[PDB]
Amino acid sequence: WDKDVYPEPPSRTPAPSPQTSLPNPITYLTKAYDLVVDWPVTLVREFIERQHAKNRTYYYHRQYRRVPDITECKEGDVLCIYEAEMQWRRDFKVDQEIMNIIQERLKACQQREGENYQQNCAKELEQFTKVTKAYQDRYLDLGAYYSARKCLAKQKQRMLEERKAARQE
Amino acid sequence: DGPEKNYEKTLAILQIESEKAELRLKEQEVRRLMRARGDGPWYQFPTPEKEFIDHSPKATPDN
Repeated sequence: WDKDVYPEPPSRTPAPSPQTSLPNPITYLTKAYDLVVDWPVTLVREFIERQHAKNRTYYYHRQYRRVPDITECKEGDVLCIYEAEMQWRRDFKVDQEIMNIIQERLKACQQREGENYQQNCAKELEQFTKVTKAYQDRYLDLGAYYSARKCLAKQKQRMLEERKAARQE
Repeated sequence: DGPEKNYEKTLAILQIESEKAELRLKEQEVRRLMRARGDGPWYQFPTPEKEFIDHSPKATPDN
Protein backbone atom coordinates (compact mmCIF):
# COMPACT_ATOMS: atom_id res chain seq x y z
CA TRP A 1 0.00 0.00 0.00
CA ASP A 2 2.57 2.54 1.16
CA LYS A 3 5.06 1.95 -1.64
CA ASP A 4 8.00 3.32 0.38
CA VAL A 5 7.64 0.73 3.13
CA TYR A 6 6.50 -1.97 0.71
CA PRO A 7 8.24 -1.07 -2.56
CA GLU A 8 7.07 -2.53 -5.86
CA PRO A 9 8.87 -1.90 -9.17
CA PRO A 10 6.50 -0.89 -11.97
CA SER A 11 4.80 -3.77 -13.76
CA ARG A 12 6.16 -3.06 -17.23
CA THR A 13 4.40 -5.44 -19.62
CA PRO A 14 5.23 -5.99 -23.30
CA ALA A 15 2.69 -5.07 -25.92
CA PRO A 16 0.82 -8.14 -27.23
CA SER A 17 2.43 -8.33 -30.69
CA PRO A 18 0.49 -11.22 -32.28
CA GLN A 19 1.43 -13.20 -35.38
CA THR A 20 -1.58 -15.48 -35.92
CA SER A 21 -4.72 -14.61 -37.85
CA LEU A 22 -6.55 -16.53 -35.13
CA PRO A 23 -8.19 -15.74 -31.79
CA ASN A 24 -6.97 -15.86 -28.20
CA PRO A 25 -9.59 -17.21 -25.72
CA ILE A 26 -7.97 -15.34 -22.83
CA THR A 27 -8.90 -11.82 -23.90
CA TYR A 28 -12.56 -12.39 -24.76
CA LEU A 29 -13.04 -14.32 -21.54
CA THR A 30 -11.48 -11.30 -19.82
CA LYS A 31 -14.03 -9.01 -21.46
CA ALA A 32 -16.86 -11.30 -20.35
CA TYR A 33 -15.40 -11.60 -16.86
CA ASP A 34 -15.17 -7.82 -16.61
CA LEU A 35 -18.65 -6.94 -17.83
CA VAL A 36 -20.18 -9.79 -15.75
CA VAL A 37 -18.24 -9.87 -12.46
CA ASP A 38 -16.28 -6.64 -12.15
CA TRP A 39 -19.17 -4.30 -12.97
CA PRO A 40 -21.76 -5.38 -10.35
CA VAL A 41 -18.98 -5.87 -7.81
CA THR A 42 -17.70 -2.35 -8.46
CA LEU A 43 -21.27 -1.09 -8.16
CA VAL A 44 -21.63 -2.78 -4.78
CA ARG A 45 -18.31 -1.44 -3.53
CA GLU A 46 -19.12 2.09 -4.70
CA PHE A 47 -22.43 1.83 -2.84
CA ILE A 48 -20.59 0.67 0.27
CA GLU A 49 -17.99 3.42 -0.09
CA ARG A 50 -20.58 6.19 -0.36
CA GLN A 51 -22.42 4.72 2.63
CA HIS A 52 -19.15 4.87 4.56
CA ALA A 53 -18.70 8.48 3.49
CA LYS A 54 -22.21 9.26 4.74
CA ASN A 55 -21.04 8.61 8.32
CA ARG A 56 -17.24 8.59 8.35
CA THR A 57 -15.35 7.68 11.51
CA TYR A 58 -11.67 8.00 12.35
CA TYR A 59 -9.14 6.19 14.54
CA TYR A 60 -5.64 6.94 15.78
CA HIS A 61 -2.33 5.24 16.56
CA ARG A 62 -1.56 5.92 20.27
CA GLN A 63 1.90 7.42 20.19
CA TYR A 64 3.67 6.07 23.28
CA ARG A 65 6.15 8.54 24.74
CA ARG A 66 9.59 7.50 25.87
CA VAL A 67 10.38 6.79 29.51
CA PRO A 68 13.49 6.51 31.73
CA ASP A 69 15.25 3.42 30.47
CA ILE A 70 16.38 0.70 32.82
CA THR A 71 19.99 1.91 32.80
CA GLU A 72 18.66 5.01 34.59
CA CYS A 73 16.90 2.72 37.08
CA LYS A 74 17.88 1.70 40.58
CA GLU A 75 18.27 -1.89 41.74
CA GLY A 76 15.04 -2.58 43.64
CA ASP A 77 12.77 0.27 42.53
CA VAL A 78 10.02 -1.90 41.11
CA LEU A 79 8.02 0.98 39.62
CA CYS A 80 10.77 2.35 37.40
CA ILE A 81 11.74 -1.22 36.51
CA TYR A 82 8.15 -2.03 35.58
CA GLU A 83 7.86 0.99 33.29
CA ALA A 84 11.23 0.27 31.68
CA GLU A 85 10.46 -3.41 31.13
CA MET A 86 7.16 -2.38 29.57
CA GLN A 87 8.72 0.01 27.08
CA TRP A 88 11.35 -2.63 26.31
CA ARG A 89 8.69 -5.26 25.59
CA ARG A 90 6.93 -2.74 23.37
CA ASP A 91 10.11 -2.12 21.37
CA PHE A 92 10.66 -5.89 21.25
CA LYS A 93 7.29 -6.58 19.62
CA VAL A 94 7.99 -3.73 17.20
CA ASP A 95 11.32 -5.31 16.30
CA GLN A 96 9.66 -8.62 15.50
CA GLU A 97 7.23 -6.83 13.20
CA ILE A 98 10.14 -5.03 11.50
CA MET A 99 11.80 -8.39 10.91
CA ASN A 100 8.54 -9.67 9.44
CA ILE A 101 8.32 -6.68 7.09
CA ILE A 102 11.83 -7.29 5.83
CA GLN A 103 11.20 -11.00 5.35
CA GLU A 104 8.07 -10.10 3.37
CA ARG A 105 10.10 -7.76 1.16
CA LEU A 106 12.62 -10.54 0.57
CA LYS A 107 9.96 -13.08 -0.42
CA ALA A 108 8.15 -10.71 -2.76
CA CYS A 109 11.42 -9.76 -4.43
CA GLN A 110 12.27 -13.44 -4.83
CA GLN A 111 8.95 -14.11 -6.52
CA ARG A 112 8.96 -11.15 -8.89
CA GLU A 113 12.57 -11.68 -9.94
CA GLY A 114 11.76 -15.38 -9.99
CA GLU A 115 14.43 -17.29 -11.84
CA ASN A 116 17.07 -14.54 -12.08
CA TYR A 117 16.83 -13.74 -8.38
CA GLN A 118 20.32 -14.43 -7.03
CA GLN A 119 21.83 -11.41 -8.81
CA ASN A 120 19.14 -8.70 -8.54
CA CYS A 121 17.55 -9.69 -5.19
CA ALA A 122 20.75 -9.12 -3.20
CA LYS A 123 19.66 -5.72 -1.87
CA GLU A 124 16.80 -7.17 0.17
CA LEU A 125 19.06 -10.10 1.03
CA GLU A 126 21.64 -7.87 2.69
CA GLN A 127 18.89 -5.78 4.26
CA PHE A 128 17.65 -9.04 5.78
CA THR A 129 21.06 -10.30 6.91
CA LYS A 130 22.02 -7.04 8.61
CA VAL A 131 18.82 -6.79 10.64
CA THR A 132 19.09 -10.50 11.36
CA LYS A 133 22.56 -10.02 12.83
CA ALA A 134 21.20 -7.09 14.83
CA TYR A 135 18.42 -9.26 16.26
CA GLN A 136 21.04 -11.91 17.00
CA ASP A 137 23.27 -9.45 18.86
CA ARG A 138 20.14 -8.04 20.54
CA TYR A 139 17.62 -10.77 21.46
CA LEU A 140 18.83 -14.23 20.46
CA ASP A 141 20.41 -16.27 23.24
CA LEU A 142 17.90 -15.21 25.91
CA GLY A 143 14.94 -17.40 26.83
CA ALA A 144 11.25 -17.25 27.64
CA TYR A 145 11.97 -14.89 30.54
CA TYR A 146 13.60 -12.19 28.42
CA SER A 147 13.67 -8.75 30.00
CA ALA A 148 15.45 -5.43 29.75
CA ARG A 149 17.97 -6.56 32.36
CA LYS A 150 18.91 -9.69 30.41
CA CYS A 151 19.36 -7.79 27.15
CA LEU A 152 21.45 -5.29 29.09
CA ALA A 153 23.67 -7.99 30.57
CA LYS A 154 24.12 -9.40 27.07
CA GLN A 155 25.03 -6.01 25.61
CA LYS A 156 27.45 -5.45 28.48
CA GLN A 157 29.22 -8.78 27.98
CA ARG A 158 29.52 -8.00 24.28
CA MET A 159 30.90 -4.52 24.87
CA LEU A 160 33.41 -6.10 27.25
CA GLU A 161 34.49 -8.52 24.52
CA GLU A 162 34.82 -5.64 22.08
CA ARG A 163 36.89 -3.62 24.55
CA LYS A 164 39.17 -6.61 25.12
CA ALA A 165 39.52 -6.92 21.34
CA ALA A 166 40.32 -3.28 20.59
CA ARG A 167 42.80 -3.40 23.47
CA GLN A 168 45.03 -5.23 20.98
CA GLU A 169 47.18 -2.77 19.03
CA ASP B 1 -11.90 1.75 30.74
CA GLY B 2 -8.41 1.83 29.23
CA PRO B 3 -4.73 1.05 29.73
CA GLU B 4 -3.90 3.82 32.18
CA LYS B 5 -6.07 2.15 34.82
CA ASN B 6 -4.24 -1.16 34.59
CA TYR B 7 -0.78 0.43 34.37
CA GLU B 8 -1.17 2.72 37.35
CA LYS B 9 -3.05 0.19 39.45
CA THR B 10 -0.15 -2.18 38.85
CA LEU B 11 2.23 0.55 40.00
CA ALA B 12 0.21 1.01 43.19
CA ILE B 13 0.21 -2.72 43.90
CA LEU B 14 3.94 -2.84 43.27
CA GLN B 15 4.78 -0.07 45.73
CA ILE B 16 2.51 -1.73 48.30
CA GLU B 17 4.20 -5.11 48.07
CA SER B 18 7.70 -3.62 47.88
CA GLU B 19 7.05 -1.67 51.07
CA LYS B 20 5.71 -4.84 52.69
CA ALA B 21 8.90 -6.71 51.77
CA GLU B 22 11.01 -3.89 53.19
CA LEU B 23 9.08 -3.96 56.45
CA ARG B 24 9.18 -7.74 56.81
CA LEU B 25 12.96 -7.82 56.51
CA LYS B 26 13.22 -4.83 58.82
CA GLU B 27 11.09 -6.65 61.39
CA GLN B 28 13.39 -9.65 61.15
CA GLU B 29 16.54 -7.65 61.85
CA VAL B 30 14.73 -5.71 64.60
CA ARG B 31 13.68 -8.88 66.40
CA ARG B 32 17.21 -10.22 66.00
CA LEU B 33 18.79 -7.20 67.66
CA MET B 34 16.15 -6.95 70.40
CA ARG B 35 16.65 -10.58 71.37
CA ALA B 36 20.44 -10.53 71.18
CA ARG B 37 20.42 -7.47 73.44
CA GLY B 38 17.50 -6.33 75.56
CA ASP B 39 17.65 -2.69 74.53
CA GLY B 40 14.06 -2.67 73.30
CA PRO B 41 10.49 -3.24 74.43
CA TRP B 42 10.35 -6.83 73.22
CA TYR B 43 12.10 -9.83 74.73
CA GLN B 44 12.44 -8.06 78.08
CA PHE B 45 12.34 -11.11 80.28
CA PRO B 46 11.06 -10.70 83.83
CA THR B 47 13.16 -9.84 86.86
CA PRO B 48 12.39 -10.10 90.59
CA GLU B 49 10.00 -7.54 92.01
CA LYS B 50 11.56 -4.56 93.75
CA GLU B 51 8.62 -3.34 95.84
CA PHE B 52 8.38 -6.46 98.03
CA ILE B 53 11.78 -5.82 99.61
CA ASP B 54 11.72 -4.64 103.23
CA HIS B 55 13.82 -1.53 103.84
CA SER B 56 12.74 -1.00 107.45
CA PRO B 57 15.08 -1.23 110.46
CA LYS B 58 15.87 -4.87 111.15
CA ALA B 59 16.84 -6.72 114.34
CA THR B 60 20.55 -6.60 113.49
CA PRO B 61 22.37 -3.69 111.81
CA ASP B 62 24.39 -5.69 109.28
CA ASN B 63 21.27 -7.02 107.60
